[PDB]
Amino acid sequence: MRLNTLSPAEGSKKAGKRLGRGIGSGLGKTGGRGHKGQKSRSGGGVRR
Amino acid sequence: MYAVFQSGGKQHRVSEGQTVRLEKLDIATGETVEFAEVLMIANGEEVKIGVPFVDGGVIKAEVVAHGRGEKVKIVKFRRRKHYRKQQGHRQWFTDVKITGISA
Amino acid sequence: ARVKRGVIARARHKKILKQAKGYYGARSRVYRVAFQAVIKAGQYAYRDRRQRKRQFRQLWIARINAAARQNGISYSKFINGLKKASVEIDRKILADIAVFDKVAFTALVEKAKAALA
Amino acid sequence: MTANSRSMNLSNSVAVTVYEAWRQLGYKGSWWWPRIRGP
Amino acid sequence: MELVLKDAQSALTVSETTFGRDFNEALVHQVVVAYAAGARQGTRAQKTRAEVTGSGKKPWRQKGTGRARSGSIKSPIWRSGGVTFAARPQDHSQKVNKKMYRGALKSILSELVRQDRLIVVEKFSVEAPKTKLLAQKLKDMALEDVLIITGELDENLFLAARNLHKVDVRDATGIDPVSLIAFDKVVMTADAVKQVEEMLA
RNA sequence: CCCGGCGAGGGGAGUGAAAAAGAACCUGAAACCGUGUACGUACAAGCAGUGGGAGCACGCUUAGGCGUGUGACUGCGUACC
Repeated sequence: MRLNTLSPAEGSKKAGKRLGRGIGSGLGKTGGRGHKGQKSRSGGGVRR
Repeated sequence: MYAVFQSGGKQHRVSEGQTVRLEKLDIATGETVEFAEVLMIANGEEVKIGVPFVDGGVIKAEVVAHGRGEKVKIVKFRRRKHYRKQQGHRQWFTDVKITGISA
Repeated sequence: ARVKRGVIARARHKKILKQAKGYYGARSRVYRVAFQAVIKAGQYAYRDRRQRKRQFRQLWIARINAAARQNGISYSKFINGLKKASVEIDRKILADIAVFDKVAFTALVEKAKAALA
Repeated sequence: MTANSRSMNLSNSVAVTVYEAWRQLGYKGSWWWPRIRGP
Repeated sequence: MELVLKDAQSALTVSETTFGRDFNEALVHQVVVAYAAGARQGTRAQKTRAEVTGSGKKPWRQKGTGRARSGSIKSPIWRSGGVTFAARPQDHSQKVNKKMYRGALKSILSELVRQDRLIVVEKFSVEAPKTKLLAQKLKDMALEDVLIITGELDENLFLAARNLHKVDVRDATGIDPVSLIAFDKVVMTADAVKQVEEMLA
């Protein structure tokens, strides 16, 4: 009815994760990767 | 001439014409309050040490104002553990003016 | 969609330094030191909010004990006698009475001494 | 037309001169004295 | 339902299911957002670490000196280096199902009817391509910003309205969900109404 | 026009809405370095703060005391990643 009055359906838009931004976010400083090891490296991992 | 009464959690010593800050009370800011319980009234012949309170003592006071106290800050920190948080706080109070101390 | 960080960072830095006025030396001029100083001050204030309630009680006990022996009785016996007589007077009030009204304190002491009997 | 111009001019050349003065091959280490906790 | 005329005091009958629906705001919002994203033109770029003019020589050796380890003049953390995740030209268009594109139009038309923002007449034209005549005619009906829809596009009408900022004209085929929301009043000829009704099925 | 080496740099006069827009010339932050005012400091031991707390100076005020700055003395207390 007006271009600045429409709204999305509730619960259809989730925020999304952002790693490595501070302490309060709960995802800074290793962003959920744990401590040292192969799986915590840029490009690390094993085959299928 | 002074008396001792037990307000909302603590005790105070007060005389006529004083202003006393208390905890929050659910009373409009124009009317009087009664403090039926008293602990001691003293003037020269100070012998009114009522054991569980006194017999005929009451205190007449009327509510002056309501408001919130001054903001304090809470900080929690744990060194080299990746943990901290902050929080504020302000406290409600209530002012009364003593108008009558009666034995 | 490039975003510059000048205004926001300057405001955030200025917020902290305004909380460190009066501190000695570099602890009120450079951010890296003022930050740690402010955090320490917060921790100390939180801890001291508890200790304040102990020092005053300690002081009240000392003053009551000093005033009670003027009338020939110890602190512990005085306090015990008050309880056997069913007297509920706060220690803060007792210290205030001891300082500012000797006669009322003497009346209290005599009542407690009689209560012990 | 000399004073401020050339006076400030030399401060540009000094930067590049100090920049080049760091060839760093002449570092000459090996700290010729015997090793600190040798074999 | 019965659609009242404007200048002939007659009535028009149209499909209830096409002009008397309820308002599904979530569907309309998704469709209008998708339409807005289709108008983008993603033409931008930056330079990665591998695309900066320079050389591959090491700045200085690995050990020995007192400096930190470096291996490239074009590292992303150096001044005049590369952007860590540079951007390429993109394409932001989305997909909308045919069926859920028409439902939005039906809902919008129903809402316009409910809000009395839709005006229906039978004939609308000007004799000569002059802007002043069109402005006078619009002022007669007390209209300031509108979307004129006609069964066939008259060149005279189209030319007369080009310089007017608040006024646009279209055809039955060339309507879009955004244009229906932007303006306050919409006027359609009866033949345009029938064409739209049969088009939306 | 004046001081100065027929200097460099200044103080007047004048233009301009503005010269604290004067050619190092829009705005002009921080580190860093100074002049002035108020309080403290030459018998005192340590992450320099925090909780109490006299005295002094300034402002308001009708008492009664408030607000700002400083801070003698005292309890507790070994930075951050």
